Amino acid sequence: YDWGRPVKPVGSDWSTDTP
Amino acid sequence: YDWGRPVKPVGSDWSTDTP
Amino acid sequence: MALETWDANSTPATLNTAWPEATDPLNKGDDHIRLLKTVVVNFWNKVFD
Amino acid sequence: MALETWDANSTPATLNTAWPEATDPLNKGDDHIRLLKTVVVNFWNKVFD
Amino acid sequence: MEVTHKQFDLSGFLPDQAPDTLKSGAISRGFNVKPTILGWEKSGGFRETNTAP
Amino acid sequence: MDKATLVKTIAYRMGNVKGQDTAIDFELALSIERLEGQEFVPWFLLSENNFFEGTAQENRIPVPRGFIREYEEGSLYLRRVAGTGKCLIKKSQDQLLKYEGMTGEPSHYSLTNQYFRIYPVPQEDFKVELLFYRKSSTLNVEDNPWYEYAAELLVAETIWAMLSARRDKMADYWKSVAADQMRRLTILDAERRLANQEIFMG
Amino acid sequence: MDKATLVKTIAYRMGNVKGQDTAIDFELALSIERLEGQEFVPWFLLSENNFFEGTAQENRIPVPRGFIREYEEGSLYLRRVAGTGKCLIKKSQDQLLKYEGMTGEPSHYSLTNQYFRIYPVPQEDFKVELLFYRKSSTLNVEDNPWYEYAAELLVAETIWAMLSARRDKMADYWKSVAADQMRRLTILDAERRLANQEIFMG
Amino acid sequence: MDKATLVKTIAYRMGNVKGQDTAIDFELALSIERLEGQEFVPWFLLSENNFFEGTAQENRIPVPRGFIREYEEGSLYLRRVAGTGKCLIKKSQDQLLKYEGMTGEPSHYSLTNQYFRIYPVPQEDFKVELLFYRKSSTLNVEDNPWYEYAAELLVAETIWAMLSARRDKMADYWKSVAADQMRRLTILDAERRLANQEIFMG
Amino acid sequence: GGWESTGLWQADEDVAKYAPVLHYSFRDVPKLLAPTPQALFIDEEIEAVWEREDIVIGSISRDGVPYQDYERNKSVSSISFDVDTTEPFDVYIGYKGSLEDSVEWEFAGTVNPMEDKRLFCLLTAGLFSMRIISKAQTFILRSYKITYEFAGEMWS
Amino acid sequence: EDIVIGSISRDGVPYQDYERNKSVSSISFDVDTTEPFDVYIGYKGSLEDSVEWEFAGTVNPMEDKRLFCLLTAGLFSMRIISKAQTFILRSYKITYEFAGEMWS
Repeated sequence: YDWGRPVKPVGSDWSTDTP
Repeated sequence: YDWGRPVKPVGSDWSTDTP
Repeated sequence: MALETWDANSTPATLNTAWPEATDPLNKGDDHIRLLKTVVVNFWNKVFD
Repeated sequence: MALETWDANSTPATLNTAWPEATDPLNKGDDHIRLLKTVVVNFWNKVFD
Repeated sequence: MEVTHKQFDLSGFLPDQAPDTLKSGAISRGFNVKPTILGWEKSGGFRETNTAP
Repeated sequence: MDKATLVKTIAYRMGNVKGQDTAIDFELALSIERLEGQEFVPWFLLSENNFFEGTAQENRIPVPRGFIREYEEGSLYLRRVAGTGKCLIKKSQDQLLKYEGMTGEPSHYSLTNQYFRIYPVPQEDFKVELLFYRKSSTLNVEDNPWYEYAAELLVAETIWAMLSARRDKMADYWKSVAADQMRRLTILDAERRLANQEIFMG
Repeated sequence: MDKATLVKTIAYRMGNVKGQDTAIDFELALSIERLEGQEFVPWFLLSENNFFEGTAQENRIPVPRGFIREYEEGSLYLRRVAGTGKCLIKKSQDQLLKYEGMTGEPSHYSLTNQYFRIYPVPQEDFKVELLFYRKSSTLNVEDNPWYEYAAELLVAETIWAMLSARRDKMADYWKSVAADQMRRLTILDAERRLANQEIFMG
Repeated sequence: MDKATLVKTIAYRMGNVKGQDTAIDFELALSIERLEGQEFVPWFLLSENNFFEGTAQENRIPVPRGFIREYEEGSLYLRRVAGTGKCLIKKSQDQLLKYEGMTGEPSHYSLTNQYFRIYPVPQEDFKVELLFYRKSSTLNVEDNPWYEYAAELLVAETIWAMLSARRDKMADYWKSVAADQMRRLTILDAERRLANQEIFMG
Repeated sequence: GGWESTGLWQADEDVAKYAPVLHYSFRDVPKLLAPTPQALFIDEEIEAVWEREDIVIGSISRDGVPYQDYERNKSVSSISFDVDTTEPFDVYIGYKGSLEDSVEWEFAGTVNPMEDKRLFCLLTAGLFSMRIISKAQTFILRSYKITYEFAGEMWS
Repeated sequence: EDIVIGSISRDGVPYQDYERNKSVSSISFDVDTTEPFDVYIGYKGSLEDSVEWEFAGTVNPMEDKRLFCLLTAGLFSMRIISKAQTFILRSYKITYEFAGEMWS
C-alpha cells in the first residue's frame, strides 16, 4: 500500500585530473 | 616523455688464450 | 546471360564476354553499358593512382 | 540528355556512371557505345605501346 | 536433420499417382512450368505477327 | 547495449535468422522474468530508501510491491518525528509472542509471507524505512538495468529458449554459456562488494 | 596494433574471408563490450584522480560514470580547503547508523548500488577524490587501450562470434584460444604489479 | 638466423609452399607482437640505464615508452647533482598518503597504470634512473633480438597461424612444438641467471 | 522506344529463318501471335505456380534415398532454395493433420535469392506441402532442402 | 564451371554439396606436357551469382606441379590457358575444408 521513494541526489558530475 | 639512453661501452673485443 | 551480378566496385574481373547473347532482351542493354563504364573507371583509378 | 559532353580527346575521366538510363531514348545507344570506345583507346595508348 | 530433394530427374507432372509418394522432381499441380535437365524452369511468352484476317 | 542491439545480436548469433522479430522480443521479456525468479539477485536490483506510514493498532505492514528479499547489510528503521531512529530486530513469530500487550515503541519484527509484523503494537501512527531487492519492472530507473550490465547472459538465455522450441540440440551449448556468464557475474558482484574493506576480529 | 590491422587479421585468420567487413567491426565493438562486463579488470582500465564537489546536507554522492569497481590499493580522500586530507573508511550501512546526527567532518562511507554515502552528514560544501576502474569508452586516452595491449584476446573472441553464427565447429577452438590468452594476461598483471616490492610481516 | 633464412625455413617446413611470401612476413611480425604480449619476458628484452628529468611540483613521471614490467633485480635510483644517489622504495598508494606535504628529497614510489608517483613531492628539479623490460621495436639494438635467440619458437608460431587459417589439423602439432620451445627457453633463462652465484642465508 | 520497351536483339523473323513458327488465334486479340523467349505476352505478365503435396519427410534409407513416414508428427524449421533466377518469388506452406484431412495454407514470405536463399518458419503438423508463385521473366529451380525434427506421434 | 567439391560416396565417387561454404588450399596437376601454363580460379557465392575470376599463377610442371591459394566461397571454377606445342592433362585434385554455411 503506502510505500514512497526518495528523490534523487541533484548534483551529478565528477570531474577530472588532467594529464 | 623525457627518457634518454646511455652510450655504449666503446672497447669491444676479448682475445684469446692460444693452444 | 542477363547480366554479371555487379556493384560499384565490380572491376574487369566480373565481365562475361559471352553474356550479351543474341536473343537476349533489349531492356538489359542499358545495364551492360553501365557495367562497362564502372569497370573502366575503377581500372583507371587503380592503375593511374 | 543524359549523354556526357564529349570530344575526340576525351579521357576515362569524362564518363558518369548511371548515364544510360532506363528512361533514356534508344537512339543514343550508339553514341554511348562510341564514347566508351574513345575512352578505352586513349588509356591503352597513354599507358601502353 | 535435413532432407534434400533434387529436381532435374525428369519426372514431371504426375497428377494421377498419390501425392504422398511421387518422387522428387515431381509435382501434383501447377502450370506454366516445364521440366528440363536444368530443373523446373518457366515458359516464355507471346509476340504478335503481321498476319490479321 | 539497448533493446535494438540486443534483438539484432540475438538474431545474428542464432543463425542469421531474419523472419522472426516478435518472438525474439517475447522471449527476451520472458528471459528477464525467468532470471528474476531464481535465487541469485544482482546488485543492480537494490532499491532506494522507502518509507511506510501506518495507522495505530495495526501491526501488519504489507510487503513492498516487488519484494524479492531484503538487503542484509541494511535494516528496518523506525524514524521518530524528531528525525531520530532505532533499528528494529527480526525474530521468528513464536519468539515474539511474549510481547503481546507490553506497551511502547515498536522494537522487533517478523516476516510471515506477505506481511511485516510489529509486535510491540504501536498506539500511535508511526513511520519505518527499508532497503530491499525489487523486480526490475518496479524500479524507478530509466532503462532496464539488465540491459546495461547483463547483456550477454540475456542473449544466451533467449537463444536457448528459441532453439529449444525448434528442438535443436544446440540449445544445451547456449545453456552452458549462460551458466558460465552467471558464474562470472556472481564473482564480479562479490569483488565489487568487498573492495576497499578491512575486517577486524571483534 | 590498430583497428585496420585488427580487421585485416580477423578476416585473414577466419578463412581468408573477403565479403564481410562491417560485421567484423560490429562484433569487434561487441567483443570489447562483452569483455568489459566480466569479472577480471586489467590494469589499463584504471582511471586518474577525479574530484567531486557536493552541497551541504546531501550525503549521497553519485557513482562516477563508468564505474566498474573501486581500486583496492586506492581510497576515497577528503581534501580540505587547506590542501590537507583524510582517508574515508568503508563499512556496511547497518554498521553506519549510529552516526546519524553526530556532527563533524565526514569520516566513513558505504556503497549501496548507485550511491556513495557520507554518514557523518557534512554541514558545509566538501570535496573528495577517488581512483577507480572505468569502462574504456569513458577513458580520457587517445586510443582504446585494449587495442594496444590485449590484441590477440580480441581477435579470437571476434572470430568465435562470427563463426558461431555460421555454425562451424571451429568456434570452441577459438574460445579455448581466447581463454588461454586471458589466463596469460592475468599473470602479467600480477607480475607487473608485484615487481620491485618487498613485503615485511607487521 | 635472419629474416630471409626465417622466411625460407617457414616456407620449407610448411609443405614446400612457394606462392605465399608476403603473408609469411605479415604473420612473422604478428608472431613477435603476440609473443611480446604474454607473461614471460626473456632476458634479451632488458633495456639499458635510462634517466628522466622532471620539473618541480609534479610527482607524476610518465612510464617509459615500451614498458612491459620493471626489472626485479634493479631499482629506481635518484641521482643527485653531485653524482651520489639513493634507491627509491615501492609501496602501494594507500600506504603513501601520510607523506603528502612532509618535505624533502623523494624517498618512495607507487605505480598506478601509466605513471610513477614520487610522494615526497620534490620542490626542485630532480633526475631518476631505471632498468626495465621493453618491447623490442623500441630497443636500441641492431637486429631484432628474437631473430638471433628465439628463431625456432618463431617458426612454429608462424606456421601455426598460417595453417590455422587453412583450417588444417596440423596446427595443433606446431602449437605443441612452440610450447616445448618456450618451456626450454624458460629453463635456459633460469640457468643463465643463476650461474656462478652463491647464496648465503642471512 | 526507350530502354524499357519490349524486344530482343534479333528481330524475330530473322531468328530461325530456317524453320516455321506457331501462330495462334486468340479470340479477343486482333492479330495472330507467335511464341517468344521473352515472357511478357503482349506486354502483360504471366504467372506461374509450382505446387507439391505431401513432401517426403522422414527417415533415410542406407542407399541415401528418403522415404515417407506416416506415423509421427514433424516440426519444420527452415526451407533453403537453390535457384538460378535473380528476381523475387512467393512461397506458401501447407499443413494437414493426416491423410483424411485437407490442406491448409500459410504465407511463408517472399524470397529474394540475391539477398538470401533461406526462409524461417516454425510449424508442427502431420504432413507438409509447398507452393511457389512467380511473375518474372526467368525462374529456374534446381533443388531445395528442409530441416525438421520428429515431434511425437500422429493421432488424427 | 562449378567443380564437384563436397562429400564422397561409400562407392568412392564425389557428389556436390550446395549447402556449405568451402575453403580451397591447393591444386595439384597431373600433366604430360613439359611447357608452362596459366591457371585461373573462379568463385561465386551461390547459383544465382556470376563467376568472378582470379589469376592463380603459372605452372611449370618440371619445376613443380602444385599451386597454392587461399579462398573461401560457395562454388569454384577453374580455367586453363596454354600456348604450347604439347599439352596433355591426365587428372587433378583439390584440397579443401568446410567453412560454415551458405547464405546468399
